[PDB]
Parts: sequence; C-alpha cells; structure tokens
Amino acid sequence: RRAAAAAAAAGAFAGRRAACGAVLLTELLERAAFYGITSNLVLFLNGAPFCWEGAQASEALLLFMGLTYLGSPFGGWLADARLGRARAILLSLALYLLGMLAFPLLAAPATRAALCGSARCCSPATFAGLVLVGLGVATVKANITPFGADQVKDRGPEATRRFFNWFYWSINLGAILSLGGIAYIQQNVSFVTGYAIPTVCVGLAFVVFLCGQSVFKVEDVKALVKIVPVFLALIPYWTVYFQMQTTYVLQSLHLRIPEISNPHTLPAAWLTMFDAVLILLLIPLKDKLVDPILRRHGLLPSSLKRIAVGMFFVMCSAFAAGILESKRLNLVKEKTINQTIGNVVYHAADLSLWWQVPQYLLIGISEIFASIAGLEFAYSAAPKSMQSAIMGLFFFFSGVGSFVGSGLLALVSIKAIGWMSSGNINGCYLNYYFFLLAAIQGATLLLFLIISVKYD
Ligand SMILES: *[C@@H]1O[C@H](CO)[C@@H](O)[C@H](O)[C@H]1NC(C)=O
Repeated sequence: RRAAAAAAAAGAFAGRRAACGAVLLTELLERAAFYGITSNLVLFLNGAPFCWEGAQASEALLLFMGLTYLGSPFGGWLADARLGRARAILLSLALYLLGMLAFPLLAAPATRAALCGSARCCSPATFAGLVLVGLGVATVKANITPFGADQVKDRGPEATRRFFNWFYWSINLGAILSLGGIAYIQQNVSFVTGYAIPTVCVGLAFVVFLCGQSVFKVEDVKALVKIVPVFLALIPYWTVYFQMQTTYVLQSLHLRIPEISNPHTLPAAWLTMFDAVLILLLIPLKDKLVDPILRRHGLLPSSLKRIAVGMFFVMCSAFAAGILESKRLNLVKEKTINQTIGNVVYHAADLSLWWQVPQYLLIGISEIFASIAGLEFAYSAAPKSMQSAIMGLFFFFSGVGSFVGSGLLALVSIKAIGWMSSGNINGCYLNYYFFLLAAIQGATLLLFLIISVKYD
C-alpha cells in the first residue's frame, strides 16, 4: 500500500545518476582538502619555515575553524539573494583554490623568499591564505548540501534521505583519504608534496562542476521562528560531540598502540580516522538494514526522533568512555610505558587500544542517526526561498556549540575543580569529564524530546 509506494520511491537515483555522483565527488575532494589543511596545521606552523609558538599556532587554527562557521550564514545569503547556488559554489571553490595555492609556496624553500623572505615570521601571507580558505569552506558547506539534494528532491522525500546517506559516506571517505594518505606524506615524506596533493584535489573538484553544468511570506516567517528553537536546543549536542572528538583522541594517545613496521612515527591524525573508519562500514549496511526494515514497519520515520536516538547513543558512548577511563586510571598506577607518536612520547598504560572499539561504535551509530537526520531536518523544514541559508544557520550553531564546548573544557581546568589541571593526562580525571558529558547529553535528550514534541 503506502509502504509499498514508499519502498518503490526508495528505488531513487535512477535517472539522475550523473548529477549526483558529480556532487558526491566534489564533496569528497573538498573534504579531502579541508582535512589535509586541518590535520597538520600546527606542526607546519611550529616547525622550520615558521617559528610560531604553540599558543600562536593553536590560536591561528582556532580562528581558521571559527571563520568556517561564522561565514556560513553570510555565504548562504550570498548564494540565495545575489547569485545562484551553482555560481556561488564555483566562486567559493575558486577562492578556496586561491587560498590553497599559498601553503605549497611557503613550504617550498625556493618560493618562500618571494612571498615572505623580507614574532610571526610570515603572518600576512599565512593569514590571507587561511582567511580565503575559511571563506571558501564556509561558502561551500552551506551551499553544497542543498544543491546536491536539489537533483533528487522531485522523487519525494524518500530520495533526499537516500542522497544524504551517500553524501555523508563520501564525506567520510574523503576524510579517510586525507587523514590516511595526505596526513602521512605531510609528516613523513615532505610538506611540499603533502600540500600539493590537496591543491590538486581542489583543482579537480573545480573541473567536476564545469563538466557537470549540463546535468545539474507570513508562512515562511512562521517556519523561521518555529525552526529557530530546534536549532537552539541542539547547541549542547554539538558541545558534547566536539568534546568527544577531542578527548577520545586524547585517551587514544595514552593507550597501548601497536606498531606497523620494523618514514617513521605514524601521524596522530590517524587516530581520528578510527571514528570515520566505522562510519563507512556502517552506512551501506545500515542503509539496507534500515531502508526495508524500518520502512515497512513504520518505525522511526521522522527526522527528530532519529536525532533523539543519536543523543541516546552519544550518552551511552560517554558512559562507556568513562568506564574505560576509570579502568585505565586504575591500571596506570601499577606500570606505565612510553610510546612515540609524531615527535612526542606519551606515557600509556598497558591496556590495548582496541578496547576503545566499543566507544566508537556507539558514537558511530549516533552519527548514523543524529548527523544525517539533522541535515534532513534542516533541508526539509526550511522555506523554499531561504534554502542554503537555513543550512548556514545550522553550521553556524554547530560552531557556537563547538566554541561553548571549548569554554566548558576551559572551565573544568581551573584550580578550583582541577579535573584538567594538566600533554600527560595520567594526572587528570578524564572519567569525571566523560560522566559530566554524559549528564549534559541526558539533559539535552530530555529537553530535545520536549522541544520536538512541541514543534510537531
Ligand atoms: C619513560 O620515560 C622516562 C623519562 O624519559 C624514562 O626515565 C623511563 O625510563 C621511560 N620508561 C621506559 C619504559 O622507557
């Protein structure tokens, strides 16, 4: 009946298989370039060409990340009022490539003198490149997601749900490619070759759109004022999610990591790969085991209950992380070993890294539910005219959540609490931090359930 009809719609893509693969490939390349920049920015800035202090490099990276969130609402407005989505994304990609071209030249010893030969050694060029890259990333992110779903929007609301699955899958594949290959070359072979590859990725991503150009009011005021509270209630979700991104890697550094060979010192960025490594293996499987199974039974059809399920699994992951951290802190009092990651030696307990697998499943399932469904809700529950501007607010509130999470981490590090009073974390109670994150996620779950019920 109706179910049969919806399953038939799931039979999507169909005619438009080109128009989509082009968007998927473009997003893959863009994410590869972004993760190539973000993974080893601090090591580049604190090295031989640049004598920046660690605090200066951290502030520079923080400003670069903050720009990519602040520019999203303005990038979306530019793509709706003055230009089209295609032209806006093309201009953003051109600016992104222009900012891209700066880093290889600085890395190259011959061309460094031309740019900044004669505190911060080369602040103007680096800041201009980072500003251009941030604006390009912010404009691409706020516009690629609604542009991609535009092709599959005719076949009902079931095709835009399947597209947002292979979009996230392509994002994570690009993350794996960038953090595995490019991040390896940037630290082992050379920075020139490690930064030339993402520039080539940006160049290829620009060609794909040029090749694929041939195949691509009170009510809305009410919609705006009705969807603003839902976005506001999602700030604690991002607050917890980014803190889990950071502290999970912090814990992984202090856990027994096996060696691969007999180029040395595997990059620390590889650890982040773990999370995305799950996501790939989940997204096809899930799709199948969710597209029939959860559709013919009429289970969990809305995009907000899926966010609630994602929050539940986030809380479960926080609790598992707290348990593992308590075990690690109990074990570390007996003996400790030293292992080198990059150019720094961490003191780690003799507890295997793979014991961290149960954590990354629970958040991974969360990113199966909360991450995709958030984009689906942002796309569907938005006025037709202001599409790609509501996504701007979505990605801006994500940045607000990230910054308030950084502030929360700074809060528990004061002398009064002392949870994070000190690269060694053997003297820091990360388990209490994980339990606090779990409590925050539970309160967010309850508040979001109330908000979702009121919204519907
Ligand atoms: C760990 O590092 C400390 C400081 O260098 C050193 O004294 C200790 O012997 C190291 N332990 C091992 C097993 O290398």
